[PDB]
Amino acid sequence: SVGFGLVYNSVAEAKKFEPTYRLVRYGLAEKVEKASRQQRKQKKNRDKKIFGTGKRLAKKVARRNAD
Amino acid sequence: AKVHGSLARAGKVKSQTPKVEKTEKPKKPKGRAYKRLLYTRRFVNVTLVNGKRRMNPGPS
Amino acid sequence: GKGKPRGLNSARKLRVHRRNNRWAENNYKKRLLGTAFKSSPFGGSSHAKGIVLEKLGIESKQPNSAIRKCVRVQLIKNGKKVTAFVPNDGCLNFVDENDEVLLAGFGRKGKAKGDIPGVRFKVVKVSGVSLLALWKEKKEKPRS
Amino acid sequence: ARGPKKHLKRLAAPHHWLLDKLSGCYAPRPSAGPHKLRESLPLIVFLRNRLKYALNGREVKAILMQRHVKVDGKVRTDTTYPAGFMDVITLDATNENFRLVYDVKGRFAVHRITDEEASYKLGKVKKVQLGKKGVPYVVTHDGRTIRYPDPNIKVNDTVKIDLASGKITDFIKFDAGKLVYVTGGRNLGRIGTIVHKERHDGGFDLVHIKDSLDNTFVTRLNNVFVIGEQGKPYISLPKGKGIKLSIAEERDRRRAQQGL
Amino acid sequence: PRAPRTYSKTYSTPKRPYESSRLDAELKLAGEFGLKNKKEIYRISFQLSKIRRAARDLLTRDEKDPKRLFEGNALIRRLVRVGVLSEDKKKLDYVLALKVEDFLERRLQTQVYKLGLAKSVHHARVLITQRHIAVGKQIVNIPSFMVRLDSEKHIDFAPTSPFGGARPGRVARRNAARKAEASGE
RNA sequence: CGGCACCUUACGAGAAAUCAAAGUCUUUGGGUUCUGGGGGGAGUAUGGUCGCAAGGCUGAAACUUAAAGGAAUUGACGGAA
RNA sequence: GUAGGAUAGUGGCCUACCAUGGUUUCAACGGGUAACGGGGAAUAAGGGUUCGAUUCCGGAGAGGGAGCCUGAGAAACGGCUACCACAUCCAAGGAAGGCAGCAGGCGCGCAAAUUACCCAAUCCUAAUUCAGGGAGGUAGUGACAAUAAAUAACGAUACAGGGCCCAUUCGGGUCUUGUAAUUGGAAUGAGUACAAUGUAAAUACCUUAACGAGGAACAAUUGGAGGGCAAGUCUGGUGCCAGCAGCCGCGGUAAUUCCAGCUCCAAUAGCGUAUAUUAAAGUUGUUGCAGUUAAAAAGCUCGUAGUUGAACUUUGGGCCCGGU
Ligand SMILES: [Mg+2]
Ligand SMILES: [Mg+2]
Ligand SMILES: [Mg+2]
Ligand SMILES: [Mg+2]
Ligand SMILES: [Mg+2]
Ligand SMILES: [Mg+2]
Ligand SMILES: [Mg+2]
Ligand SMILES: [Mg+2]
Ligand SMILES: [Mg+2]
Ligand SMILES: [Mg+2]
Ligand SMILES: [Mg+2]
Ligand SMILES: [Mg+2]
Ligand SMILES: [Mg+2]
Ligand SMILES: [Mg+2]
Ligand SMILES: [Mg+2]
Ligand SMILES: [Mg+2]
Ligand SMILES: [Mg+2]
Ligand SMILES: [Mg+2]
Ligand SMILES: [Mg+2]
Ligand SMILES: [Mg+2]
Ligand SMILES: [Mg+2]
Ligand SMILES: [Mg+2]
Ligand SMILES: [Mg+2]
Ligand SMILES: [Mg+2]
Ligand SMILES: [Mg+2]
Ligand SMILES: [Mg+2]
Ligand SMILES: [Mg+2]
Ligand SMILES: [Mg+2]
Ligand SMILES: [Mg+2]
Ligand SMILES: [Mg+2]
Ligand SMILES: [Mg+2]
Ligand SMILES: [Mg+2]
Ligand SMILES: [Mg+2]
Ligand SMILES: [Mg+2]
Ligand SMILES: [Mg+2]
Ligand SMILES: [Mg+2]
Ligand SMILES: [Mg+2]
Ligand SMILES: [Mg+2]
Ligand SMILES: [Mg+2]
Ligand SMILES: [Mg+2]
Repeated sequence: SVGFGLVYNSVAEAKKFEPTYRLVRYGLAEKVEKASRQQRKQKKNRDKKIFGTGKRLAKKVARRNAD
Repeated sequence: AKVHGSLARAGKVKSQTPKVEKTEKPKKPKGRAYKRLLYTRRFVNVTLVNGKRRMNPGPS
Repeated sequence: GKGKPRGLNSARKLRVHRRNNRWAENNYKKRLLGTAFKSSPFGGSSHAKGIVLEKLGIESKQPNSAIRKCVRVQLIKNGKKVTAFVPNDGCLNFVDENDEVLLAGFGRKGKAKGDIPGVRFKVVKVSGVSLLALWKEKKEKPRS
Repeated sequence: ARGPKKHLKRLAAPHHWLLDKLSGCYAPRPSAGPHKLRESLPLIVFLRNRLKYALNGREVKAILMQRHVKVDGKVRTDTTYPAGFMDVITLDATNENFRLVYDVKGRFAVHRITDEEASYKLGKVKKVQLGKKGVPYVVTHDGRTIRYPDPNIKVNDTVKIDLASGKITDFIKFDAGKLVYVTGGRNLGRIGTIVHKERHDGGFDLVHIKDSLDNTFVTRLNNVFVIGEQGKPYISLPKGKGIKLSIAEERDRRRAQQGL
Repeated sequence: PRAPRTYSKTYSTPKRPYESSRLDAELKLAGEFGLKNKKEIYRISFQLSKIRRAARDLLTRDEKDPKRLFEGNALIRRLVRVGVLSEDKKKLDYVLALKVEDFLERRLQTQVYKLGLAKSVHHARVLITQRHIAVGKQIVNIPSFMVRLDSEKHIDFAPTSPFGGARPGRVARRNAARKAEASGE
């Protein structure tokens, strides 16, 4: 079997320079649990429709839909 | 060029052909072994040396 | 001097002379007039689906003596009426009146083949289930 | 259309970068900089592909943002910075200096120089002109404006730039009998001496160059870079010295070197 | 939008499909060298056509032309190296006179039978494709491997895959297990 | 010398009949113009142009078809000898 | 042409005043294009013929036109404005739109795949190592095309004649290709999988533990068997019918051609059909056709463009250097 190998000078210098997927492979990093690609982009495009924080918008929508 | 001839005889000979079933035979070998079989029947033992070669001789 | 001009500066006369005499070929004349698109029912194409209008039985040409069992097919993409030969034993029992057939050409780039007068296409599929496969036993024709 | 282009397709890259046809649809488009796009070598192509110091472009970025590489004494953290001809690349870790000179096949070679030679570079004079407030300036082949040059410096001369204070230490005229580094065309990378320069007023002055093996070749003056006198170059030449052995003599070298 | 992958067709169907002389001449080759198709003869004829035209246009050059002396020597060296051409007759007039059986002789399926080791070309075929005979230490299961005359001395059974010294196979292991349980414990 | 031709031969040419050109052509190039591209449809339709008109010049296509044709041989037939 | 205006700038680009020019049988102008141009592609004696929407370069366009804003860069359309076509929501007041991006639907048709996973690679953008990328990659569908090449291999036993000392007359360790839906033990991957590798994560490959071939049913097909053109005058059926047949032709009672069965042939994980094109086609002919009669010398002459056009002008000698 033929491959490639890296031996870093320290574990900290390995965690600095090594890809996160391959740290997850070796157990040096926990896998980040995000949403999937589609829900991330859908959330972004939903949040594009709000100007500002949306506190005023939420209060107005709540008050007006209360009546 | 008459176009309205009788169409009622269509499928006559295939319909009235007596259906005989395929017989059950051992499979021929496939691929390289079939070329081995052809080489044996054509260039090793030639029992049909009638002039040059007869490949499918009917019973005379 | 064997006809044609030969001189080094006589390339225009040779080129235009070949361009003029090039039209007497069948294929160049047909391809540059574009008669496959103007005429010749399948508009430059190989196959065409149509709808059967009526089953015909064509008298075969002399000296042959048979009924040729064709169909009259109106093409979907043109509306042109053609006659298409249903090309095996039986197989006219397989088509219908008023269903959809796929037609191909018939071997001779136009030029009605054999003893069939005026038929230059043939039925490859009926209802999309392929007359050869229907004829052997391989497929069953759909009811709709 | 419609604006400047920002992508370089792989197969539209310069051929001397030696990028593989597969493994991606795009090539690293060099940034704007001292050297033209098709006559430069980006730092990602130098580090990842030539030196093999990085496996990815992500690692080339990780190398450069630690301010390791420096081109001509300045750091140049861009991934696709156009390091072209004569450029001195110092990697302070690994303690080595490279000079981007062509090999004789027309490709930028990995050529390690010393720290003394890394303290200067050479520059072909592109124009000598008078700037504002009547101050003479000279423009080299890598975009350097150098004020108050020697008045004997003309176009097609070669100046020696000191890379720390970017001044002219000395210069080499364009005369018959001086070394040439051919920097363009199918004779690219070849080194020889000028036989003579053929004038052609109106366009494209030609130079007849003869190398050490007495093989003369004609090259346009855009591609001629003077590097020193007859012999004794001002730079260190790469391995091969710009000789252009034919392919029969090349396979003779290979069979005479691999048989031991 | 990557570079399109280059691909080539490595055989050529003959111009006349039904010639008794050619069909007998091809069945003799397919029964002598143990071939599967006639495509395995058309591939070799395609290689011969390419080699022979690459020599035929070099021979139109002057002698001691640089391209002739480079490419003809390379073509001769490659054919001599694979053993199609012998150690004498190193000439472009001698690579024109090559035949189809000179290339069929150098296959791994031909060479495994020729080096003892197989007792038939068809047994050589089924030994090669069943992960026996290795060419170096490398198991080769391609019958058209076309040995390059330095690997002739190292054609042998694999270090795995028995007849070369390994676990005794599948049907022998199962048949020995049934023989071991049928006697008792 | 120039002309209308003719007779013999086949060097040669040609599918042959025959040809001193229809030769000097697979050993293919002296110069040049025009024309033909299987048979019909068709010298038709239409357009242009010329004519007082008749028509002339130019001039298709769809479609159809496995031959049409050329030279010669043997026979048969002739209200041919 | 002169001058101005305009432009980022040249310029009839536009304006004002003058002049009457400019292109064309060396094909202008107009018409068609089922024309985006090129690198290139198919076929390859040579010359050619045909294709190039399509992975790279350049152009053009975002439903059709037009106009503009911002900006270095746009006459931008995942920017705006108007008109035209189309079309969505509505509480009828209004409001919103542009898949020739990716995936997908309808329609059209002979004709073309997933509303998948991810930025790990290639690169690009941004204040930027960090974010984003339907660009791109990965997988799914996929017989477009291309590469390699399973479907069996080896004996023993009954029988071959190719044979030995004149086997006289078969023996002998005969020599074993075929032949026993006999007979035996080996061989292995298609498949199924522990695992590891793979990978961004998986799938596949590659590597492998245990399984996994005897009718090795773990069963190769597609076209054919008159000629062209490889291969039957075998058998049953039909009887100018049915049908075959590219062409010639076959069929009217023994059909080598139809429908079948048996056998045989050709290519083979491929083979057949249709359409186009190339070679064949020296049947487009420059190479390289033909014109007496096969198609074809203008009825004849003059003549412009075009094509073509007699011979002649420093030859010869001698000496020296000088690369293979
Ligand atoms: Mg663009
Ligand atoms: Mg860049
Ligand atoms: Mg194994
Ligand atoms: Mg006289
Ligand atoms: Mg005609
Ligand atoms: Mg006329
Ligand atoms: Mg008229
Ligand atoms: Mg006549
Ligand atoms: Mg006649
Ligand atoms: Mg002005
Ligand atoms: Mg002006
Ligand atoms: Mg004006
Ligand atoms: Mg178009
Ligand atoms: Mg040819
Ligand atoms: Mg094009
Ligand atoms: Mg194109
Ligand atoms: Mg189009
Ligand atoms: Mg483009
Ligand atoms: Mg645009
Ligand atoms: Mg649209
Ligand atoms: Mg629009
Ligand atoms: Mg901006
Ligand atoms: Mg727009
Ligand atoms: Mg859009
Ligand atoms: Mg856009
Ligand atoms: Mg789409
Ligand atoms: Mg398709
Ligand atoms: Mg800042
Ligand atoms: Mg990111
Ligand atoms: Mg994409
Ligand atoms: Mg293939
Ligand atoms: Mg199978
Ligand atoms: Mg039959
Ligand atoms: Mg035959
Ligand atoms: Mg019969
Ligand atoms: Mg002809
Ligand atoms: Mg005639
Ligand atoms: Mg006359
Ligand atoms: Mg004249
Ligand atoms: Mg002259």
